[PDB]
Amino acid sequence: VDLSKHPSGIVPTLQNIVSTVNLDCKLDLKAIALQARNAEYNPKRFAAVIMRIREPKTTALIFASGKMVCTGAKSEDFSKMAARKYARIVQKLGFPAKFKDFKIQNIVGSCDVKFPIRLEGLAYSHAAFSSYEPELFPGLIYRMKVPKIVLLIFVSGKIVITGAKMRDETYKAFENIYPVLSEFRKI
DNA sequence: GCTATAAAAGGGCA
DNA sequence: TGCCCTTTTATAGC
Repeated sequence: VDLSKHPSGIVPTLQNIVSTVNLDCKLDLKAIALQARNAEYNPKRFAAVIMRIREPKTTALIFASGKMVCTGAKSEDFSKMAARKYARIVQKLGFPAKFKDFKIQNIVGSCDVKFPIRLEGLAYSHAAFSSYEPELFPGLIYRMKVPKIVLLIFVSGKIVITGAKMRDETYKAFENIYPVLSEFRKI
């Protein structure tokens, strides 16, 4: 790992990317669910057609408005690439599908500092950013202000970082928290 | 399973 | 007017 960009020497692994794009045309969801083999639509439950492709492994939520949500990709590039594949399927189904305003909405990453954490102590010292009700959920919820990112910290040293729109925010949030986890290493 | 977290889309309903 | 709901993903205890 480049110790210069990642001083901790640990790089969070990207696990999930959520993006949206505007197909810029109205869609007939019922016609889409009928023609598209790997597409499901239950309006009474959710007003979108749920469609999936194997590569990049992702799930799309396609709306009558032409707007679309892409989930599951492991990278921003994989997410765009997946979103484009769905736009072409929709095009080939007979709709004038474009690719307007593609935007990465959320990036989810995770890593392991490989040492256990004293969550109770970190929670106490960082109370204005922490939420820890172990009887509820075993992880401490750390709502970082700069960058405005949320981290789920576990006793095992495993960390989830979410809410970023740029991978650098994910990286910086982790670099910020790293000395704090060290400060609260369970001995 | 399911507790929790972020985020987007849009229909239903209080 | 505005929350829930659906989907995804890591994490870990119920």
